[PDB]
Amino acid sequence: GRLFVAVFDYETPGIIGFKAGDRFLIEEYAENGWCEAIHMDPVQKGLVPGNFLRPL
Repeated sequence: GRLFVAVFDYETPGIIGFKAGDRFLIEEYAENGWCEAIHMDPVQKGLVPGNFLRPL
């Protein structure tokens, strides 16, 4: 699916933590709640809040 980047920190949240500028591959994006994402920047897959992210 598509490439996203975090525009807000969600360190201290499976659900996964991240920092603004982290990148995600997301197959089913959802602007509300949480979606499945591969996180980069090893490589971890989990749930991330969609509204913390923007398309790249």
